Amino acid sequence: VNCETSCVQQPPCFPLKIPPNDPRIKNQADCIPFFRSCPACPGSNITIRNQINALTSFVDASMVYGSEEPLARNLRNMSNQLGLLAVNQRFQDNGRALLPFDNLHDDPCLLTNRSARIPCFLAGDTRSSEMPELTSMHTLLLREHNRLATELKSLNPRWDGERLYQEARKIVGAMVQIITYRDYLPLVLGPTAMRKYLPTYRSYNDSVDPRIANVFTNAFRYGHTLIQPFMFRLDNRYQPMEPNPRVPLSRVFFASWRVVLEGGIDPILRGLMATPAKLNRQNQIAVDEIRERLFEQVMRIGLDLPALNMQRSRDHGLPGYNAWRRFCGLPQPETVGQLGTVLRNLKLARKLMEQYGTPNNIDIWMGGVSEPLKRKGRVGPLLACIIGTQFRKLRDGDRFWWENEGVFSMQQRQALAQISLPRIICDNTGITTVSKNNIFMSNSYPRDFVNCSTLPALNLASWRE
Amino acid sequence: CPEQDKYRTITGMCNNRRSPTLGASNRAFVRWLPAEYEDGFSLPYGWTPGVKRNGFPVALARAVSNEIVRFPTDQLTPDQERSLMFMQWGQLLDHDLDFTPEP
Ligand SMILES: *[C@@H]1O[C@H](CO[C@@H]2O[C@@H](C)[C@@H](O)[C@@H](O)[C@@H]2O)[C@@H](O[C@@H]2O[C@H](CO)[C@@H](O[C@@H]3O[C@H](CO[C@H]4O[C@H](CO)[C@@H](O)[C@H](O)[C@@H]4O)[C@@H](O)[C@H](O[C@H]4O[C@H](CO)[C@@H](O)[C@H](O)[C@@H]4O)[C@@H]3O)[C@H](O)[C@H]2NC(C)=O)[C@H](O)[C@H]1NC(C)=O
Ligand code: HEC
Ligand SMILES: Nc1cc([C@H](CCN[C@]23CC[C@](c4ccccc4)(CC2)CC3)c2ccccc2)c2nn[nH]c2n1
Ligand SMILES: *[C@@H]1O[C@H](CO)[C@@H](O)[C@H](O)[C@H]1NC(C)=O
Ligand SMILES: *[C@@H]1O[C@H](CO)[C@@H](O)[C@H](O)[C@H]1NC(C)=O
Ligand SMILES: [Ca+2]
Ligand SMILES: [Cl-]
Ligand SMILES: [Cl-]
Repeated sequence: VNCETSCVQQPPCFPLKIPPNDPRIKNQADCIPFFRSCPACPGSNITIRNQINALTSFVDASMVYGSEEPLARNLRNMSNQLGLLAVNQRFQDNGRALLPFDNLHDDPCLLTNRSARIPCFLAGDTRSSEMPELTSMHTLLLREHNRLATELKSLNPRWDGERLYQEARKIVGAMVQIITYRDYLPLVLGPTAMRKYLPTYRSYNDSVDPRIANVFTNAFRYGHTLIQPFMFRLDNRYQPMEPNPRVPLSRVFFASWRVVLEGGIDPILRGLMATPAKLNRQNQIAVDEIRERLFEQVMRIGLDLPALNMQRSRDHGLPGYNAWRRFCGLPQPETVGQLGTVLRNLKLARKLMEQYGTPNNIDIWMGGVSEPLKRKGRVGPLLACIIGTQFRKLRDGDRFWWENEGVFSMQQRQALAQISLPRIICDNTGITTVSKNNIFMSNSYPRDFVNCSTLPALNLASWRE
Repeated sequence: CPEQDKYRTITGMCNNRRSPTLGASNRAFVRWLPAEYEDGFSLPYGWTPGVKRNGFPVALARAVSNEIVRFPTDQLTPDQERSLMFMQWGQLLDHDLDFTPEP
């Protein structure tokens, strides 16, 4: 029953079969490996199979602090009373902190470069080393926590380590909430869906269920359509950083050695700010770096991320496209002509019907990313409904939402309203010219770039006790 | 479940005092629609050869990817209104919300 090396369909394996005339896998007895998600009730003949969320659903920066207590303690520096998160003891990035290394028995990062001998990083979430751009964001927030704990210690010298850790952790979580709901989500949903699904915050409502819904784990994978086929690294003039300024994505997965030995997080953060995202188009859905070569370096065969999304929605028992359209209050097309009208594209409607027979059977990710995008948004109506509905429950059903009374003082809320992702980059990196707000829209140097001194900073004066 | 607190727990337990595991880690997802399985309760569509879904054969996930998702890389359209930071924040944010474990 080894899903990694075998093609036998026996629990817990659900391998993806290979179609005839596949462009890459000529052997039809081969497969793309797949392990079914752990069931919430293993072995049951009574319960309808459901899956598990290993993380806190709240937007609480659990990807920095961890979602389980032993890990949360292990991520802390408990050698002193400074409330810091532990940092790498072997390497620094031009004098700045790096994430500590993990101690995995099976480490995939070590495989990406034998001589480098750079293991996976240890962070609040286990996927921190999946791509260096993601590692750079984790490293940025680790530095921001320590920067806040350091400033809070000089402001309140009697605060012990626990107090410093908890107060800096609270600020980091609020920053993630503000960047997400003020800057990020309006650019995902577009203005009209933003007003519909995320109206003005009123107060904490203890009857709003804050759990992640099973469908969101698949729907939020719309972001796979934004992925560029390279990791772009730029110098301090936002010019290509030679000799490898555009590394194919299939050579950066688990490549923690690139962060440590190829220039740290600054060239990566610059590449993220000054390179456009890929645009999702109906005939340009997702790149072959993830469709043919996902984790190619460390697996026996390259994976197909879009196909894994579809097999995963099947594994999770997710209903098809029309059921979700109906759930959202959206019309459900039954014919290829009706599907053509929804998509403003009869050619794509015919290709979808040739695969699925009926729009009732279109896998949720596939149907969701096929819809024309909402004005000033990057999802169509179906994904905007699922995503918008999820983020409203995470906001209204969170007792520690940054605007909920009792979480912060009014003065602290006013100070927090001045934070931004470009400011976090300024404060924790060697980069002094960053994207202007909104960082998620700004993408061209020098047109959309400003110096760090023009941005407001977080004033911690109202945290003095 | 304490009556008075100041900071979040690490697991998310006690955020909702009436149902204290809601939003907490290592708990089953909530469902917005009932699940759809081949046998009604556990086997995924595509598990058994020849078993149709709602009157139609199940398409291989790799066949749908080959026929609908595949496109020539050089055709990629850069988004004039979004940076690659828009993609990266989405993945970082997703890693604050959900991780579905496998055996
Ligand atoms: C605190 O939040 C509560 C949850 O709110 C939801 O989530 C937030 C994030 C927002 O999206 C919000 O819009 C959501 O509603 C909220 O409580 C909710 O309040 C609504 C409105 O009162 C309740 O809806 C009523 O439900 C009953 C029961 O049937 C429902 O459940 C069954 C089973 O799932 C479904 O099959 C039904 O379709 C319903 O969904 C209905 O009978 C009722 O409709 C009838 O009555 C109204 C007049 O009251 C008529 O206009 C209709 O035509 C019908 O004749 C409503 O649909 C909802 O059940 C309730 N949820 C919970 C969890 O309690 C609460 O009000 C918020 N409080 C504050 C102060 O903000
Ligand atoms: C905006 C959203 C978003 C972006 C961008 C994104 N992902 Fe996804 N991805 C998800 C979510 C949500 C899931 C489901 C996570 C879970 O619950 O386990 C997912 C799941 C996955 C999975 C699990 C596939 C399976 O077996 O079902 C892989 C692998 C993956 N993503 C790789 C990547 C990689 C590699 C990148 C970029 C370097 C990436 N993703 C970027 C949202 C994203
Ligand atoms: N639910 C998920 C899952 C993943 C992957 C799953 C990867 N599975 C492997 C990849 C390589 C492997 C290995 C180890 C040693 C030697 C050779 C190969 C064998 C399978 C270790 C883990 C992940 C999960 C956890 C940590 C990082 C990435 C995601 N990545 N981004 N978003 C994701 N969402
Ligand atoms: C803990 O903090 C001290 C002081 O900043 C530092 O010297 C030490 O390296 C830290 N330890 C870890 C494991 O991060
Ligand atoms: C491995 O890392 C070293 C840097 O220490 C680099 O010179 C070498 O080219 C890398 N090899 C590969 C295959 O990337
Ligand atoms: Ca969380
Ligand atoms: Cl270390
Ligand atoms: Cl669901």
